[PDB]
Amino acid sequence: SMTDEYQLYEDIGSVVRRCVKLCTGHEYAAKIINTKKLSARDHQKLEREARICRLLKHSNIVRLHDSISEEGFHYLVFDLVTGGELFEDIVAREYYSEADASHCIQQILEAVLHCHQMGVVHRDLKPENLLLASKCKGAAVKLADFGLAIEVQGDQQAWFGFAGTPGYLSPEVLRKEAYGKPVDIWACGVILYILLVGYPPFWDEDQHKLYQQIKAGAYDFPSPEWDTVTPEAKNLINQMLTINPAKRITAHEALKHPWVCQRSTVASMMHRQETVECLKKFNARRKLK
Ligand SMILES: CNc1cc(Nc2cc(C3CC3)[nH]n2)nc(Nc2ccc(CC#N)cc2)n1
Repeated sequence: SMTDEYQLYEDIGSVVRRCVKLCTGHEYAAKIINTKKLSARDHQKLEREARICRLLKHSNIVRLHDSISEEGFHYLVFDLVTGGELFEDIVAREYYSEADASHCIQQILEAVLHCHQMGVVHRDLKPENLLLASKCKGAAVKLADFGLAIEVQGDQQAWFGFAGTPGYLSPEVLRKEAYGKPVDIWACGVILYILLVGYPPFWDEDQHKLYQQIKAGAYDFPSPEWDTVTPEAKNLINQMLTINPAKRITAHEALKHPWVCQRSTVASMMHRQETVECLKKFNARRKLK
């Protein structure tokens, strides 16, 4: 079926291959899941991801086109978005300000709010899952990869397990405590910090040491580079990177923050060349692991 209706080409970003639907000619992105030796637990996980990806239709989340079960393999076929990773586009721009970073985080927070309204916690918000719709200027930021996503019942929090990328892990996950939606907003804080200065709030070559920093919530806003960053941006990072998840800002409240919703008057329009140059180094460091 899928082997008669599509043609598969190169691996994108399970394997994820760019494909073309033969009858229409349009391009897609197929997540190819080998299901021959799958434990019962993992069949439920894959059913769940498919179900999550069908449920979530939003301007800023990559859309599922189809879900195709075959012998040995399952295919989740998504719309192809062709603008690449957000962070790789930012380093290529002539102008980059807080206003631009506010615009990105706004779109990301709209994606996260929608997941959270639908009962979905992504659990692996990181740069590689933030894609641009196209190479056109002002292309939407789109959230990808719900591989690690879970379904929650309302605001019911629980220990769902370790999942996610070290630098973006929340304190409550690292303390092996009950968590839920707030872990996504922590990750969004970490992304926002990198979006403003081009390096992470938490870093250590030793990861046990990194996890201690995160559990402590020990970041700061060093001079000189944070000296020019508006206090309203720093305020928002502080509300997202709050260690107590009950006190942490929600996606709904974060979108009502003035730096996000009154960007044209609150966020700095000043070019931040040093950010762009740190991002370049950041991007280089990550594509080496
Ligand atoms: C040009 N640069 C790109 C393009 C691209 N195209 C995509 C991917 C998708 C859905 C995620 C399957 N739609 N369009 N994906 C990526 N990265 C990427 C990120 C996550 C995944 C895994 C998932 N889900 C696969 C690829 N980098």
